[PDB]
Amino acid sequence: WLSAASFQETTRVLTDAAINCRSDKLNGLKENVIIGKLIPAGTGINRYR
Amino acid sequence: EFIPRPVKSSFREGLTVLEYFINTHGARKGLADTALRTADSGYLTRRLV
Amino acid sequence: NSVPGAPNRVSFAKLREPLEVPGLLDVQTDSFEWLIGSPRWRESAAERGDVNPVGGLEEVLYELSPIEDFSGSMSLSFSDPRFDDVKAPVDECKDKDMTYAAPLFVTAEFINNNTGEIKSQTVFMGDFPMMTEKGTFIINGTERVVVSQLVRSPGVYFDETIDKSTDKTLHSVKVIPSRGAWLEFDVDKRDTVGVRIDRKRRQPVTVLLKALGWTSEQIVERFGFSEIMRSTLEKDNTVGTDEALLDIYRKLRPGEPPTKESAQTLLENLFFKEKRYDLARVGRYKVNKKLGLHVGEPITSSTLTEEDVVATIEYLVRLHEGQTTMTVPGGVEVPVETDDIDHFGNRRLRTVGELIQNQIRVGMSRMERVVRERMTTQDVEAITPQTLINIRPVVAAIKEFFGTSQLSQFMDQNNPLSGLTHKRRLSALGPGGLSRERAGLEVRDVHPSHYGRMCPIETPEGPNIGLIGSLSVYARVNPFGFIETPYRKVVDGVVSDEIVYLTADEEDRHVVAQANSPIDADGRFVEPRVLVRRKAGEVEYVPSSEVDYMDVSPRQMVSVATAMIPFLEHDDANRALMGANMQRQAVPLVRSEAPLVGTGMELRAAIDAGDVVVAEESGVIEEVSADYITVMHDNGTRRTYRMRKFARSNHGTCANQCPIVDAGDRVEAGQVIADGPCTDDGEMALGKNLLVAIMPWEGHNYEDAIILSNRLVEEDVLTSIHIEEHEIDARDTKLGAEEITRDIPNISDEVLADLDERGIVRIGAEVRDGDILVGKVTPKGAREVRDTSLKVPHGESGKVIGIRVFSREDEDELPAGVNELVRVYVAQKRKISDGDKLAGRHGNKGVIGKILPVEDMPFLADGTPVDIILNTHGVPRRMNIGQILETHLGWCAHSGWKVDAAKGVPDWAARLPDELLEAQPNAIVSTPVFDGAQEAELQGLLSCTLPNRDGDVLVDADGKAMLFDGRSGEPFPYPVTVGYMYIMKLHHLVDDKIHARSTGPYSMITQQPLGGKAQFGGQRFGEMECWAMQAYGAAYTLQELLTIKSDDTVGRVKVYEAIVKGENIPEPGIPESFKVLLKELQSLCLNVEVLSSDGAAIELREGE
Amino acid sequence: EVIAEHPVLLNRAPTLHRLGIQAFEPMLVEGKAIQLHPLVCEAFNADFDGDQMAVHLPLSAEAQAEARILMLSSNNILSPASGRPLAMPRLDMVTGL
Amino acid sequence: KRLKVVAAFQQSGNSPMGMVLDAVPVIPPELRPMVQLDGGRFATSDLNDLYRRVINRNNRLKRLIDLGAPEIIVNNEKRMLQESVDALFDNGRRGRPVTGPGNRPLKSLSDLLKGKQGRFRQNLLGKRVDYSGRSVIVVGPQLKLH
Amino acid sequence: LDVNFFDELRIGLATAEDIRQWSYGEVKKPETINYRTLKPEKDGLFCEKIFGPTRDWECYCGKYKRVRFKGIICERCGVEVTRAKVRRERMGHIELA
Amino acid sequence: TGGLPRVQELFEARVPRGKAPIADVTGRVRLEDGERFYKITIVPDDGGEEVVYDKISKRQRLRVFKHEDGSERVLSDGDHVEVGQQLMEGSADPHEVL
DNA sequence: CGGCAGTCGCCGTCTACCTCTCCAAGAGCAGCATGCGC
DNA sequence: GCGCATGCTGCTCTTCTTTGCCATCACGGCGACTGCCG
RNA sequence: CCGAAGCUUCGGCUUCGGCAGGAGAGGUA
Ligand SMILES: [Mg+2]
Ligand SMILES: [Zn+2]
Repeated sequence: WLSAASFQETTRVLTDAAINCRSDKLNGLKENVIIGKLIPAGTGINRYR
Repeated sequence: EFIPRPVKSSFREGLTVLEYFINTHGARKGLADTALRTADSGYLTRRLV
Repeated sequence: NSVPGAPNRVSFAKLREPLEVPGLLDVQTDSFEWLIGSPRWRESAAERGDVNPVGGLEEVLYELSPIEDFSGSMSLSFSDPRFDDVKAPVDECKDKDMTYAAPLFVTAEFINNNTGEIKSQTVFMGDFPMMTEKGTFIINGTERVVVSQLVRSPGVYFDETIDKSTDKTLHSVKVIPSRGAWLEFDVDKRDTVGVRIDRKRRQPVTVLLKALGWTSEQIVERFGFSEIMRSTLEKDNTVGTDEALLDIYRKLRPGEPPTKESAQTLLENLFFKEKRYDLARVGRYKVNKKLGLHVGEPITSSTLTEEDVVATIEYLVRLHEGQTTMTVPGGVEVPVETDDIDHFGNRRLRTVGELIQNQIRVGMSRMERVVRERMTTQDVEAITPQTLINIRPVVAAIKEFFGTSQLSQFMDQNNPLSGLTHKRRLSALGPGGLSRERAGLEVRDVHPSHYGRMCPIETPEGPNIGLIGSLSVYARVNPFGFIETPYRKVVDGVVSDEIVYLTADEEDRHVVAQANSPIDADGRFVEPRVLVRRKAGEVEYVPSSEVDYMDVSPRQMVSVATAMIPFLEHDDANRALMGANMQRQAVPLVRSEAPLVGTGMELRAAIDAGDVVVAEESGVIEEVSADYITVMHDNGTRRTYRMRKFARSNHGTCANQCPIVDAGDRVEAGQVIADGPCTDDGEMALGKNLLVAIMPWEGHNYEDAIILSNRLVEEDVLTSIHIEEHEIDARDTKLGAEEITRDIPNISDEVLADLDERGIVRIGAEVRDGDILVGKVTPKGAREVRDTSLKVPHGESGKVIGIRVFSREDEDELPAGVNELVRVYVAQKRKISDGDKLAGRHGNKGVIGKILPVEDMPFLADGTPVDIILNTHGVPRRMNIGQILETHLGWCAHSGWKVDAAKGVPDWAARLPDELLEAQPNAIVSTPVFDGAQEAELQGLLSCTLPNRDGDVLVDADGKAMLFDGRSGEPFPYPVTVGYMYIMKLHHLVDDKIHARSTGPYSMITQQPLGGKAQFGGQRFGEMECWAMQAYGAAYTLQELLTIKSDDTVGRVKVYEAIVKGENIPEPGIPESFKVLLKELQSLCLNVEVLSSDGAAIELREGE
Repeated sequence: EVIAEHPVLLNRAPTLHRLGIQAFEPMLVEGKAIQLHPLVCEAFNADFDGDQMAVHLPLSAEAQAEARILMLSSNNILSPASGRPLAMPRLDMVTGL
Repeated sequence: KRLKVVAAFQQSGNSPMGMVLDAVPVIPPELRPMVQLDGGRFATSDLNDLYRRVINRNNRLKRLIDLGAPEIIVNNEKRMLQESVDALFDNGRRGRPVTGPGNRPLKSLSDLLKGKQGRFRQNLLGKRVDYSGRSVIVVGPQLKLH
Repeated sequence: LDVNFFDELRIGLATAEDIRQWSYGEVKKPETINYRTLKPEKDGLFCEKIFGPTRDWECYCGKYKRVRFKGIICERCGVEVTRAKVRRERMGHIELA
Repeated sequence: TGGLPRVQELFEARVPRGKAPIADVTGRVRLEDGERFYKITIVPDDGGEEVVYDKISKRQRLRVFKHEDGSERVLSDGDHVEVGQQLMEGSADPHEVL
């Protein structure tokens, strides 16, 4: 819901997520940018870090 | 559409009043598209990313 | 010419002019003259069509009254507006931050029908802002301009659309009112005519005819031929007027039972009323001109009638048929066709008078509602006109219009041309027009009806392209709001000299010839066939025997700024657009000089702007100094004119006036007495003449850059003064009150030498960035005072040229609470440097790339360096070849020429005048915009120019010269183009655009850096800039850019300490904006939590 | 010697692709304008009639290493969408050659 | 269409009774600041008025209920309180917007999350930064590619 | 806090019990701020008791004004003696009738 | 600016305005030229069922396709086709071709 | 019951930067302070 | 000399939506829905 | 966080003083 709420239609996605009790695993570029972590690409992946 | 009457004078000899007036319909279209098509282009980019 | 004292500028024109351009500011002043009701407009209206000299305020005051109550026992009326004298002059209003206004009084009478007595007395209705002699308003000390608005006219508008399935042509009418309902008849795809009263589904139209009072007999008589009308009739089955009435009330009254009297009250309180529908005079006219009803009769009675409805339906069904002519019983024959909604015969102009009258009407209506409601709660025999009238709504409406409004705009005073152009602008936006998003692509096009009324070239370049335009030089406005343009009447194939003004709706029934048409000595056309303009803007080549009208001049279709570009017909439209837009951004320079090549419009564009001083009468000059001129008239009266020395304009430039007369001259009325900001001997001069070469040079002029010489810096050729203003206050705080004094405890005596024994700097002190201008200590009622001293904002300097202190102890109008307001001024002489923007009149534009020593510059055979170098790669691909012709003509004018006529005039000089066959060095010429110098004439003049001091001709017959190389010494292998060109300095200087920041102020909610250059802000790292970082693969740069440089509150300080101490940068934490987002989501009753790998939600609040 | 071998990042808006951000090595000049190499104007799409650009400063060791290795202008010559060279002679250089 | 909603309230461990409110949260004060307008007064906060409206209506309802009022008046007050809360959470969705000074519609709690000028696309995906500058670019032909 | 320990982000509907849980007190008076004393009102929308002290290590009265008395609740005012940054993270609630 | 709309109607996949019926089976074709609407019926040469493509507007020019012999000509009643063959001129539906 | 077609509401419409002005007030409810009358 | 009346002045809200005011708002895509006809 | 003033053993300690939101218009690439 974090990646879809910042694209379009915030109210609808937030309402559906609230009803369904969804969980976000924070495993994308946008979510890691939003919360302030290293993106999983380039030099931020486990082999190079 | 194309106006039947052509512009037979070059810019080295100078257009007349009527030719200059009918020539202004194609320099405004390009300038409105420069400031309107870029909206669709931006939207497309953002949706593709 | 036509000006008493003017420079002798010889002209290349071959055509004569039968008309002179009108006053260039009469579009602003005429409307206010009509609104005020002054005798000047009364006489002008008495000149032609003297029927109803009704002012602007008088018609509102007469439409309002009488005001009656529900019982019908008393009434109130108004009459006789009149104005007093203006309280304070213009300069006082601009100085003390006041408004330029005059009180307004009206007379009101109160009649009591029960008794019969009358009580009348004079009431006061507030101060009315007034317009100065230049067409501007001074509101709270700032100059303002009200801009005219382009709106649709109130009338009938038939259209036509096709379907997608059957693809048949369905029509749709639309009676648009001025303020009221919205009838909208239409036809459909089957065969049913339907009305949609007040936007509510649909219905049959026979029900509406029945509801008006029509029956089967009359209906089926008026609607014969039309099979659609028969089908429409036989479907409703409404057996009686009652049926129709009840149905109307049923549909238009939801959640209510349909009544009979209420239906006959609705369909009476909707259209045929007087306070619920009001087709104004434009409406009545434009409805009586299409349908063709009552001609000859006036335009009184402005409410709809059954007649119009009927004629409308007639029109619609006959257009569905095909009948190309229609006659309504009792009228004229009118053609039947569809109409365009963007024709300048349907679009009208709402000037300043009709923009102020609307607000006055709104305030009047509010006051009328208040008095009507209060007339029934007071006791009789104690009711007087002064106790029934409230002034507050009217003054509130006036001050809301003249302040926070989209059409009363801040005036731009970069130079006289921009100020003149601002007052001639037609804007299509505003409260009643369009929107930047709703407007499409068909309202931003050059309609064929703009010829002579709007300029097709001068328009903005951004999102307002086509929504803002400029009026043409010869255009003028109807008493209704329709723009006119002049023509010359022709009879029997000979052009006369009688001028008739025609609107765009009347010139489509005549054949109009072209200005550039060969005319013999008697006035007969030479060419067998002429180029004309037919009905629908169709250009054709008809044999010359049908012409009915003719143009007045070739420059009839251009505005006042486009008519100042020489060789305009050789330029593309886009480049002329940029040249016209960039002529309004030039800055005034310390010394001015007139163009070598001009157009002739520059003389009357400076007198009409109003930034010069002209003499109002004839006399001899008595005394001349640097700041006043005294003129003794012939009768005996003496008049003295003062000057504005080093005044600050709206944009920070300098406005300086200088006298150009001697101590014994004879002066004629209208002669220019003093110069102005951008004026040279009475004519506008925005730039300087420089010697040019067109060639590449080592890549320093790569991609639109410019190379300058050092002689332009050592001789102050391009230098401008800029003045800036600052201010401080002394508003009594809670404990005690602030008091400006030299005593600033916490500061020493070093940074106190300037401040005199009062606390203010001394006129003449040079300030830097950090200097204290005026020092103030806010106390507590010492060891409680603060350091609150006015300082010079970062990156600003210059000498203090003046102060202005206002105090209430000497009796002055200061905002309550404040006790001291000082205003300091600082001026800085700015030179030219790298990064500054230059321009020409043809679209040339670039920033200065390099400034070279005078010994490093290419030089002619006699050792003359060139002043500017331009690249040759940008000319051919942009189609602005007027600049090369301008350089050729400028060289010819500078050097001077002489044509030999020993064996008669040469063949190429047959059509030249007799005064252009010889010229002196440093001559001034003029080439009009569409009738000027041909190219055979230029080619012949380039081989006649005079030599220099030594008998040498530097530029050969092609306009090319051989230059030497100033760095290596060898001559360049090929000849290069040399000449003179007119270069202006634009108001985009690099000293106002440089910015940098390490740390500074931060925001409050989301602790990110502030924004803007005045607040020492940071630069946005937007969304598109993150995609590039993620595509590069840089995972650490992005994290550092987003956490420890923007939001990580605890990491910012540790990062700064680590950098200063030389240690390693720490690991980023968590941004604060995320926590703000979480509290935002939690405030909408959403249970959002941050979990760990095994549940057990983290607190996420620190504190430990 | 403070600004010796310390790269900076230059950006011009709009940033339509990757090459809208590049890392250079600063030099001190006299004036108030930034000097740009003639061969990066194709990637930046920047003429010289009034454009403006922004500067950013890397701080840590990882950011400096990324700027010096991944983003240097002399390492990004080929276009990433078609493989054609972008830093090529054009306009005046083509006529001279 | 209905099963998508009826099954969400069954598969998880939530309840359908969270759609009816009995207490309303209040945002922390430092997220809706009120500051002086240049030594004068305070000029609106766009969020401290919708709270005042809710509190006023709730107080009037409490006083009227604990007095023995007739049913019609209590129903009117309850409807008005419902409308005020609806305007607090989403202004303009139903009926007409609640305006302030100058006929300018007020901005609700859900207007700080939506649009291109909301929190998500203007504060979380792009920010303002330190150590940055700006100027006009000019051509230098003596430089190298780096 | 460490960002390297987050693993999930759960959202869901909130009940009245949760709303009464998060809150530190209930607001009753529509008052906003005291114009004369320039101090927050009582039981208003800016009250110091519900939300937190306006100044560092201070309270409504003047019994505690130092940094060594933190953690003690004022017995005549009710205001905690702690930092003023707690006004960005403490909420309240309104009890509907 | 005339190309962009089709790059949208392609990516953001909708049903193309100017649709063109495609063939499902394989064999000869029919064509019931009426007034403004052909009705191509197709003749499955495998022995199945003729799919009566109805309301095939007359405006659309018939697909100029190389017929089985080799005649690059419009789809004429009596022309063998196969699975996928476009029957009219225009952009095919990305959801039918799947 | 069963199709059915108009209709009505909600979603979206490129990035970065600069300059200026303007942002509820009168009515009403007490709370006295001094002048005037008996 | 005391009581009553009327004007400076603190002092804290208050600002709707009928039979009124108000005037409108592009253009395309999508999905429910809802009265309406059979 | 910055400034002023004291003790200062040179790590630092103490007193006082201090803030930044919206709407509209025009413009450059
Ligand atoms: Mg450019
Ligand atoms: Zn206390």
